[PDB]
Amino acid sequence: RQRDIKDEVWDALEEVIHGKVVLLNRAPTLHRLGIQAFQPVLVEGQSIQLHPLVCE
Amino acid sequence: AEPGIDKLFGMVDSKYRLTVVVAKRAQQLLRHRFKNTVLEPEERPKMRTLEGLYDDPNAVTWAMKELLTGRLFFGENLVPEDRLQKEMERLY
Amino acid sequence: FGKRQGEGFGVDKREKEVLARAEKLGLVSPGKSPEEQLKELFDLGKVVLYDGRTGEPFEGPIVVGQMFIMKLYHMVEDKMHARSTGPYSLITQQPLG
Amino acid sequence: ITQVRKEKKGAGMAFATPEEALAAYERGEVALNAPIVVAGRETSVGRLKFVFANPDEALLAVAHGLLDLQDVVTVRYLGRRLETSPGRILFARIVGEAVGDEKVAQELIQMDV
Amino acid sequence: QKRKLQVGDKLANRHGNKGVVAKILPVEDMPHLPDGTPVDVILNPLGV
Amino acid sequence: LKAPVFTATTQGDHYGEFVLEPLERGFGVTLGNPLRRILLSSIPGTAVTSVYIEDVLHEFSTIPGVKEDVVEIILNLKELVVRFLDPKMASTTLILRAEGPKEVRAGDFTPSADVEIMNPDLHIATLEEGGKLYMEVRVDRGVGYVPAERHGIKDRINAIPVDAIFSPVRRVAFQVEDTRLGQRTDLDKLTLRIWTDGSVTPLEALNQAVAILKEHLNYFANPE
Amino acid sequence: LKAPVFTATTQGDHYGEFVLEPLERGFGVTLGNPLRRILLSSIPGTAVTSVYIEDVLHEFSTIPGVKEDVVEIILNLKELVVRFLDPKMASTTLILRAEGPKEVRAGDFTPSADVEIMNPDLHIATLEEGGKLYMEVRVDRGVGYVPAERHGIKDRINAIPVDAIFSPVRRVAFQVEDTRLGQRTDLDKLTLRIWTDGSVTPLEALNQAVAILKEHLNYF
Amino acid sequence: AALRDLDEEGIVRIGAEVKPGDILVGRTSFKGEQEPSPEERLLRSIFG
Repeated sequence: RQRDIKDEVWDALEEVIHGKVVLLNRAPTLHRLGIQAFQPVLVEGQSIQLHPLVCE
Repeated sequence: AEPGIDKLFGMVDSKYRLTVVVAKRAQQLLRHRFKNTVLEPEERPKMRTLEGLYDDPNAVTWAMKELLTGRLFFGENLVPEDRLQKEMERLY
Repeated sequence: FGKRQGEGFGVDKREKEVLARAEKLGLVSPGKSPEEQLKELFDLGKVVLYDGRTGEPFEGPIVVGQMFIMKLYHMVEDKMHARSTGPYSLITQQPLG
Repeated sequence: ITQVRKEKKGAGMAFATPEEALAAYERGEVALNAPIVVAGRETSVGRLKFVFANPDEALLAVAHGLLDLQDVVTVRYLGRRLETSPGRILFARIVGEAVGDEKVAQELIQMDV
Repeated sequence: QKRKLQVGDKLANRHGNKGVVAKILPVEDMPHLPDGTPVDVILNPLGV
Repeated sequence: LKAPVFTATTQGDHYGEFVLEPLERGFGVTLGNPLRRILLSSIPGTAVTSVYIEDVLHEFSTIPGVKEDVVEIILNLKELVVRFLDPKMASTTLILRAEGPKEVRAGDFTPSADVEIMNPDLHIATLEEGGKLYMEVRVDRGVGYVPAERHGIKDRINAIPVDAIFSPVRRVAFQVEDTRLGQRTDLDKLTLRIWTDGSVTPLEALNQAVAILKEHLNYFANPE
Repeated sequence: LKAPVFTATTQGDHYGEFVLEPLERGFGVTLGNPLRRILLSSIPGTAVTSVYIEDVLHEFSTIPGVKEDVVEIILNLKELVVRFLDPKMASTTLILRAEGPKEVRAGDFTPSADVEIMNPDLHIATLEEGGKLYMEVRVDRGVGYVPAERHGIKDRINAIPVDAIFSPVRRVAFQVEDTRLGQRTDLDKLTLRIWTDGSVTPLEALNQAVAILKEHLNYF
Repeated sequence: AALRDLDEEGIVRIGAEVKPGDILVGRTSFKGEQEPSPEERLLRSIFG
């Protein structure tokens, strides 16, 4: 129940993260570019950020 | 991109064939006992995160970087796919 | 401009300087002291302005003006569905449960 | 950070800095065409250096209420006497710092446009 | 649910300009009008 | 020259333009612009945090003989500030025998001292015959912004949390002249104008601000 | 925790790259950005200011047996920088009767000592045959930048006045990246690279920039 | 306590803050779909 974990846990998830990577698709899709996939890191709050160019 | 990535793609016969090798000398690597890679001193990558450090549990990157020590070959060598475990005792 | 001119100041290095380019830029007419010029800038363009970052000025007759902001329905906390195995549906034997 | 800028102010004349150059800095004329023997008005500020780690002046020149980073036009110094302004030399530097030794940048890049 | 406005919701005006919150700023930053008043909202050109 | 002159036209408890006349063609903003950051950003300000009512269950819920509506209420309570004499005081409570028809506003709460309410009028309610309102508001002192996360628990029940605002100051800027004497007419004449103050006199704000823009501005000396 | 961590990479005499890790969504530039404006601006620096070579008449004129032409000379002389040993020496002069057909440089100057010239090599001038090049060159100490407005009179006539770059610095910027380590990812990572030197190691620049950044607030 | 305090008697009093997974209207249902487990029994008592 969202027992506001935070404490050191977060300080760990980045051992699942760290180095590894994930994807990223789009609706619709008419280019293999359509996925790419980036490594990860994390700021705050919901909604996911992405680097410009890819935008195109 | 990938650390040294440029020294990869070409130093092979073609893209995939590379990536391939990599993800093998990974599980086989770390996943078959962390202490296995060719690297010796500190050239072994680390993760100086928060306050403490440690070898990135993301094995996958060792291999990438492991392909930078003359050691290790790749190709139709030693047909005993099983015997790849012949070492599975010498490294326990 | 009134307030400030009767409150404390009227034309400052920063607030002034810009006006420089304002000319070279192809805007302000080389006229009276920084008053007149600083004006015009107003009218259409917007008064000086600086930057809470470095603190410098924003070299250019920036634009400003209360307008209108709506914030439609498509929020986020409502348009999001993250998960793992979670679903696992039957008959379909594919996620959705 | 480019687009020349030629705001055009005139086309008086000069005899190599004594007059015009010196005088003119009171009004009339500026980063225009002019002439002292074969040059325009890329002068006043020499800003030099060597193929080291800083033409110094340039960036440091505008650093103060001096030159206008936007293509104002001073005389650069990197491989050899450069016309360009910091409104362009900078370009290199960054794209340079990327790979190393602006040397390369030079070729590749287009600065004469 | 007393909603709010975190980081993602759509803003848009009356002439066509769909928002998409970027990274709300903590006062200090912003465009400080010569008389303190910072610019509550931006909306860089280009796009539409 | 050498040492500049610090001026100080403190009206009294709010606003207090400050001057640093003999400066150079470089510390213009270098000096104060950063300050402003410090000010707004972080300072021991104060504000509410936890309220309550009686016949009221929760925020998004109405009140009889009260046109306001809870929401409304706090949304008026929010901008109410106060001052606390002594540093011991961590944060106190406030009450209010709001009764029967009247106008109802701030200073009509507990006549306690030790904590003065620099806000008078501050239209709080408006009841007309539905007399009843006795409430339990908990004021706090912090630094920043902290909404629905820090529930000023207290009564623990219908005790509605609030959106802490803290921050003592609001609206601050400064101009920069062009000649405070010396020679080089290019000198700079600093002039900040700390517009307003919750409880802390314009002054303090400065010192306060400084102290910090300095303290943290220290570690620079020990490498690694 | 509460107290940040002040790193230091120091690669020697120039360049340093410093780091303040633990920060806060606020003091990103609020601490650092203003520093630069105290580095470049002020600081006890030093550089040339007035040179003169007989046989010369002007800055944009030419010199026999010397490919490098006046302009060129100074344009190389500018970048030269030296240290004075005892704060009672306003500025001093340099000299360099020099070679007929060799590769002149800096050191070749007057073997004096109080002031040392960090910069050996430093091209200076080629001069096949046309041996002749004894030259007066006044070196100064100052603060920021001052070009053709200071003069460095001295010899008066023909004594060409040069741009004064006396800032022991050059081209400095920084960074700022939102991390989390503590907890709120939004936290900022400093990073200031004092890309430079002109005698003073990167380091000193800092504590010599901060002693002042501190100094003025005092006045309050 | 996660229950009995807030919910209680099924319905949960008005003016209660709720977060993910928080029971809204707890319920029962007799139901016996997957009867007794093996080792699990080694627990149903182990703790009692």
